[PDB]
Amino acid sequence: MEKLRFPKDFIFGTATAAYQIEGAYKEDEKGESIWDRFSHIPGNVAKMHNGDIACDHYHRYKEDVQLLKSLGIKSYRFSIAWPRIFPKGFGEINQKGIQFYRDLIDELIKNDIEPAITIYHWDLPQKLQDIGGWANPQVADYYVDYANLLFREFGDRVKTWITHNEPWVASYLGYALGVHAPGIKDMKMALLAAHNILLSHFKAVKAYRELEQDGQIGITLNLSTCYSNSADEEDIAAAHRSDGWNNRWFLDAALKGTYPEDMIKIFSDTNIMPELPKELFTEVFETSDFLGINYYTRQVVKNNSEAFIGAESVAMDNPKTEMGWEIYPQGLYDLLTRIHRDYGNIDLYITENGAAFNDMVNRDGKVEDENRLDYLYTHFAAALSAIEAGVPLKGYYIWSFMDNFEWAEGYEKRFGIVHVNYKTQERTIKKSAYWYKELIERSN
Repeated sequence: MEKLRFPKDFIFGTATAAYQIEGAYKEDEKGESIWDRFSHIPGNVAKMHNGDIACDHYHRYKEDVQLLKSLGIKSYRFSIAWPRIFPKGFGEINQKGIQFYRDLIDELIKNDIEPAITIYHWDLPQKLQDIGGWANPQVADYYVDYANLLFREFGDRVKTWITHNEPWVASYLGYALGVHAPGIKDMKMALLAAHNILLSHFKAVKAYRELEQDGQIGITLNLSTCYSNSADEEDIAAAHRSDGWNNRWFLDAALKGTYPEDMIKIFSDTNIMPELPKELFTEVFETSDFLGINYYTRQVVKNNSEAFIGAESVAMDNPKTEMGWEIYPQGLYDLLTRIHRDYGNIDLYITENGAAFNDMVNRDGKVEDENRLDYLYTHFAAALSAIEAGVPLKGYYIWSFMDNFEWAEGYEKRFGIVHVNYKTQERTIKKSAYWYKELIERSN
């Protein structure tokens, strides 16, 4: 296969989240988060794994920054842990927490790396969950105050802001399926949580615009192209319903300021739609500067009148990752072109794309992750083709910089381009990272 080359202004990065890599879960007066709570209760996370220590990045950040530099990576997406800054969610600011992020940001900049900051990446202070979490609109108000502080402290030096990571996952897995923190199992509440999360996004965007900083702000959505299992009208409609939940609910909300009417009807007819304020987003909608896309796989769907939204995913006979997710680079091309087709010319960033594989250090000290390299080659190829088709794709962040705590899956699923030995904390750059360094260099 021919070597891939992107335009010189394309942004190449890698991404992480605070809970997944930082550790130091109780240091410097950091408050308890919902993930600290969830992972400390048995039955929630595989093998009782937790983020207490994770990759110890809170301590090792200087060397981890040098790892990025050594790969020629010039953009780095990370999250700021709300409870390091406001241990109780609001009120008294924790200076040690702000100082950690100031030092990290200064370290990145000194080393020619542009920070992209995710403001909320699932680590709600537990004190806020004690008052309802995202079901309570008061928590959205506290979020904006927290965002305002970050803009004030860092906005002079940070030019890309992501308000929320994967609000669909946060609401659906956290409040409907009970598989992520806070572990609630109530779809009606999840839809309310999703509403308040979107409200907090638009309000943070509104606040950001007043500052006239040199930067851009947007949301990151997990998105998964849906295909019908057959050509029967039945199955095609089922795929469009799954698309409605997976993709359109948040796409329409974030990009048009409305929820898709077909899905409202479905949720209403099954009595899972919450009573939401009458105005919805009619008075608060704010256009983002970009849309962040987290893409990993597709869904193939058949009709099942007894299933949630009458849709059932079909397990496909194709190569798949250690998550069980089908490797389907065509889905990424299809998604990028679809977003440009349906929502017009808004700048796009792939804020996450990557794969979990069973990686390990070999007899020569190397981590030869050919499966990930090949995965990345095909997905970057699809992204490049979308660019050729005119999609305004401006950058691409690999998930993840290093192997980390994969939420309810624990440490068992390795997404890094850098291997982490959890017993010794040794980092070992994987083959895929070296391939990435060459891609970035070639494109520069």
